[PDB]
Amino acid sequence: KRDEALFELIALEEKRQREGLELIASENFVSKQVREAVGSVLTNKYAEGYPGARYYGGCEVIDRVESLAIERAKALFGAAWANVQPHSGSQANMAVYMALMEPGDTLMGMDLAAGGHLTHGSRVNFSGKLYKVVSYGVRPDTELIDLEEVRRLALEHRPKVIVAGASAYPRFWDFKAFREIADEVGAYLVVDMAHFAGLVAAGLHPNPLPYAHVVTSTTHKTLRGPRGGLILSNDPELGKRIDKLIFPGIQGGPLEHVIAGKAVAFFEALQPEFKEYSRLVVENAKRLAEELARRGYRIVTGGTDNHLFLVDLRPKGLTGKEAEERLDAVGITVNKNAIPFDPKPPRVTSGIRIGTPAITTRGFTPEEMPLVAELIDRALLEGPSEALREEVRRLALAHPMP
Amino acid sequence: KRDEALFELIALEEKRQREGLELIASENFVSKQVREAVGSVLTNKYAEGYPGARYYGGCEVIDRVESLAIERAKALFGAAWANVQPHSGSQANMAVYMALMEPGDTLMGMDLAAGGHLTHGSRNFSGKLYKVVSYGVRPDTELIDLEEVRRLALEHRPKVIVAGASAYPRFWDFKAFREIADEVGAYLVVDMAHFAGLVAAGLHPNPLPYAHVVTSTTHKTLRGPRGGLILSNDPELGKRIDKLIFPGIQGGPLEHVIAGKAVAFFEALQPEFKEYSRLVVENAKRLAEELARRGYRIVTGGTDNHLFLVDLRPKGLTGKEAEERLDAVGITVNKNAIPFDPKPPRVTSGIRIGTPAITTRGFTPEEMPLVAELIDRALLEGPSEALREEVRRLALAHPMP
Ligand SMILES: Nc1nc2c(c(=O)[nH]1)N(C=O)[C@@H](CNc1ccc(C(=O)N[C@@H](CCC(=O)O)C(=O)O)cc1)CN2
Repeated sequence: KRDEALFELIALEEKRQREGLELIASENFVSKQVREAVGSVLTNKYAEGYPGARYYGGCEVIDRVESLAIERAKALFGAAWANVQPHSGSQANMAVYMALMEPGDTLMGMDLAAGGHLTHGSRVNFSGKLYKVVSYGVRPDTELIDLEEVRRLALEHRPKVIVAGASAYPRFWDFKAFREIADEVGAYLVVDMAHFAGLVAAGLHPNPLPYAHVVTSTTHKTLRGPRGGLILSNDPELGKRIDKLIFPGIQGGPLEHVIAGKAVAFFEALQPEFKEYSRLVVENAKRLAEELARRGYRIVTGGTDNHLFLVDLRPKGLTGKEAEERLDAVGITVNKNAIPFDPKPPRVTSGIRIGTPAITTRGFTPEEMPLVAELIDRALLEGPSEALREEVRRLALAHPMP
Repeated sequence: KRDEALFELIALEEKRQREGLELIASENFVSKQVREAVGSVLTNKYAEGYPGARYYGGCEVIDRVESLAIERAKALFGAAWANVQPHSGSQANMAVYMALMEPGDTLMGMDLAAGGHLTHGSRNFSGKLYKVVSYGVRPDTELIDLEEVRRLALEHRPKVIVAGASAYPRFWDFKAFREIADEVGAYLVVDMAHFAGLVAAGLHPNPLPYAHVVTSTTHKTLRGPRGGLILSNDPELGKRIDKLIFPGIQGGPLEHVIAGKAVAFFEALQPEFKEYSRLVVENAKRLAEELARRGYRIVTGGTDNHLFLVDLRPKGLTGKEAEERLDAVGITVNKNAIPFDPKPPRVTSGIRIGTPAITTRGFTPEEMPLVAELIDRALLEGPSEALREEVRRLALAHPMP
């Protein structure tokens, strides 16, 4: 028997994805071939270990698949070593921390409201429960990272690991400076490029490989690959320790169907079309931010250098939660998001985050941003209305889906 | 532009799966509809949080998918709470350990050499964050000794005691384990990953009423997609573990895999699953008997579940040797230590064999004698082309899902 109820739901999610404007910065739309690989029979094989060194037999073919994913990741980012087994970006960070630190050590990361990820030291996350956390933020005036403040904290606290990279920071990172700061205190520099990995691959964002000791990332998000993790390093010696922490350290059998999909995504990222795609992602973000700014919205840092931006809704008397609900009601999906110095808890927040990777995959161009800006503005001021939902639906339907 | 190199490898893997006999106890072959769900667009959605309380908009449909998975799991296993977000069995155990213990606490679990799993105390995150005490089997019975388990518990006062393993061919007395746990004020955690499908089909004692928490994989005997699962009869304890899965140890859940889990639970709720599971056990018992008659010794003298352990000593072979010879002819098994093996762990004197996968391809008990003969010939005669072709043909005569 076919599970009709379940598949009817999947069809409903397909429709929702086609008929709305997905503006969540961490989402995107994977290609048909990525999905073909992820839905392959590769899930039927237990492949604990690494290529040429597995616990079970019958991995002769699987070894070529994983190896291909490894080599493509190295060539794409210019890394001497890679591990494509992490189940998620979260597991990638966990393995790295457990390999460089012992519980109780000091971890230095970006404050959450300022843009850091949960795995960068949040008290409700394993990162903040197992290690002592020292957080750095942004300046209250420009909302940018102040490198001297970072330096001062490092000298004072002497962390074992410093983490650069974020979930909601709209500007470039000076990796060279962060490494110098790390060297001054004998710390490891870990760069979590999850959000901007694709921009790095396309040459549109500084590359952390030469400066960080280790780089973690997701294969999904700007890289537009399957949902999973990835680790890179230019130090293969450090790479060997980390390999041991991924397995048998924190994971069991890897998801080889997903790793096959990672190989495909890397293949897609090496094609010239990916550079054009990535260039458009950025142009869309900047243009859309400018359009909202021209409508009276306050943009954190005043703009963006990447694929996302934050909107401080305080002057509008709206909480991020309220805005997310109103926009959602008319087919425009975003996420409530903390902004630097947010007086509200993460469940409410004082802003919303917007990103363009997903709509850019659907063919949206900078010239269409003024229209997307108008729709957002109306939904926040006039509230939801059936006529507004219908406008969004038609706009979205005028664009193909992979 | 299609990634031809990658897809060429996928085709070879399909061919390899069709043309061999998979006897690794932890393997299985999922249905096409489970694969259809996993290969769906649900992978595009970020859905952190739980149904009705997410950190992103647009989750209306996803919530219905995850709630369906949750409810079906509760109905299948008879549980009051469930969490379907764990990426794997290892993440499931990790979250439970972190919800019940603090680093430094004592964890008691079955020894790796005796059948326990890496996440049950291996000097693995389990053995790095916590103080471990292991229990094994008796050399004379080849079975767990509840009195040794009780002594160890009283002596070491563990905070958590784990029941379940990856290579134990007999039933577990969950009630006895719970008495032991209560006596020292410990939590009883049962990891049923291996035999979850048998539990779902009512062919194995259900641990839900006795354990405080139950973890499992969604693959293996449950024949679902690769992922993890947590169950319990205590919703309060459940709320605590939900917090450890997220935002504790994971980020975004794999909703396409969750949809795949919902499908598997649907399959397991149909009467045909009970028929399939009955045959799994019948094939394991029959295959063990046939190998015994051919001069191999079965640890514990048989099995109560889907797997059994083969003592190769009577034929002067090591587990490493047998693994290679079988692998050379398309038969995959894995080496396993026997109780108090006279050989080191990298070598061993036995192998583990499981029937879930071949039962899924339609093998029946009347065919086990033939599978037994092929295994025996490969071990005695060694690999050859003629033997490889016999295996190939027999496999091709049994279609995949
Ligand atoms: N800057 C930033 N933005 C982000 C993330 C992040 O990690 N950092 N996210 C990462 O994916 C998403 C939001 N996820 C989050 C989930 C939980 C909590 C949190 O601290 N929860 C607490 C308290 C909640 C309350 O009551 O206010 C808890 O669960 O106890 C924060 C962010 C999207 N945007």
